[PDB]
Amino acid sequence: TELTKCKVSHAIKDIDGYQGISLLEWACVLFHTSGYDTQAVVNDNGSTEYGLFQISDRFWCKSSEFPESENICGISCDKLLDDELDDDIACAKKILAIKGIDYWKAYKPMCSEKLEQWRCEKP
Amino acid sequence: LTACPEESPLLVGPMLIEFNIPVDLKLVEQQNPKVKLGGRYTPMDCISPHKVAIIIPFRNRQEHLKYWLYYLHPILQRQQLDYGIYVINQAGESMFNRAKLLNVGFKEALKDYDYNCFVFSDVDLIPMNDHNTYRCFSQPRHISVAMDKFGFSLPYVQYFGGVSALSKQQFLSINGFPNNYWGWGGEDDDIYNRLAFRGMSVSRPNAVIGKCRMIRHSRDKKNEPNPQRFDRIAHTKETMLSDGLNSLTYMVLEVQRYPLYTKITVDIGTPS
Ligand SMILES: O=c1ccn([C@@H]2O[C@H](COP(=O)(O)OP(=O)(O)O)[C@@H](O)[C@H]2O)c(=O)[nH]1
Ligand SMILES: O=c1ccn([C@@H]2O[C@H](COP(=O)(O)OP(=O)(O)O)[C@@H](O)[C@H]2O)c(=O)[nH]1
Ligand SMILES: [Ca+2]
Ligand SMILES: [Mn+2]
Repeated sequence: TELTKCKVSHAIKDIDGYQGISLLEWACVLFHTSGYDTQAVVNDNGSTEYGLFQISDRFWCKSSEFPESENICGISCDKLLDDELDDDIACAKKILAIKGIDYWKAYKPMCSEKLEQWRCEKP
Repeated sequence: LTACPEESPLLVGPMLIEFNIPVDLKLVEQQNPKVKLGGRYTPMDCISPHKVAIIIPFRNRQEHLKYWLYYLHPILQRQQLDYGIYVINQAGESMFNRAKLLNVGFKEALKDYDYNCFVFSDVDLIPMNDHNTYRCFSQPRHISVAMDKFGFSLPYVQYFGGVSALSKQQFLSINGFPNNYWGWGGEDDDIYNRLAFRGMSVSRPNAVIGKCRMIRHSRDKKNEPNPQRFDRIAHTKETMLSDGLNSLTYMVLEVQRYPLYTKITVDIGTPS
């Protein structure tokens, strides 16, 4: 489900400020990360990243592919391919607390400036 | 003998762009008799100062190309451009390399005519207003500004993907485009960075005259997101001296001249 800047901004509300990242930076990161597609599935050197946040099955979620994963978020990777973002967000929160914002590689190069444009301009 | 006017009197403004009625290139050829073998058109009424080579990155996108040809040949003519159409076809079945095919387009078009302007256009983007001229400006030109795909909005101010235009000198100044971006994403942000590191900024038509349509499609097999794009994008400043025009290598497998375009199949190697 291809969402939009604003839907995303509205859905993502509860992650705001956590670990110091604003909704502006998140909209920016998610656009470059998943194109705002909740069903985004991208391969990366033998592992797979899921949904809006592109959470990897290598350490964060359990996938039928490789069950040995530490499944840190304690969720099935498939649950990050639906339109309920609460668990995606909950897991993103763990990543932030453990590894930090740099898990999202789009952050530093694409979201270190010109953040104003990322605000949802609709109530 | 008379220089064409800074603005064309043939322009029509906004146009209707739909992708249902199947096109017939033969029918398209008929509607465009001034277009010569190889996809070359030059104004007879006046002398245009815009010698433009339109470069299309390509592989298995023939349906898109028919639509592209059907809408753009009439537009580019109205824009009184002295243009040539080049479809750079990637031979083989390994990872797609958009930017690298564009560099090839640049060197190969130069063999035909002394073009002074280069328009790099994706095969599936059609402008919705002929006021969006396909030519070069005082600064590099980003042309596909307000795509329906993005709500007729620019996804992000640093975006240089889709349809861009650089003069020969502007292109030469950044050592062309990178050859090391395989798979989808980041090659355009890298190009964007290249412009900044050379003191150039981006010029754009406004969001109204810049409306464009992209034929809807899924990501092509062999052009999956490039996992390294984000890290490559951060070293543009240094890698642009070693990766680009000066390091381009490819082999021409075949040159095809059709009435509506020139298509060049090349072998650009593999991700290494
Ligand atoms: O298998 C492929 C992949 C890409 N392209 C060309 O590369 C451009 C950009 O790729 P894509 O359409 O995926 O770009 P995006 O839609 O994501 O801007 C296309 O428009 C085509 O001109 C192609 O010809 N064959
Ligand atoms: O200006 C043109 C270009 C192409 N064609 C037709 O479009 C087809 C395109 O075939 P394709 O590119 O798939 O063949 P390839 O070039 O790869 O042999 C040709 O065979 C022609 O019948 C045409 O009628 N006018
Ligand atoms: Ca979910
Ligand atoms: Mn496309």
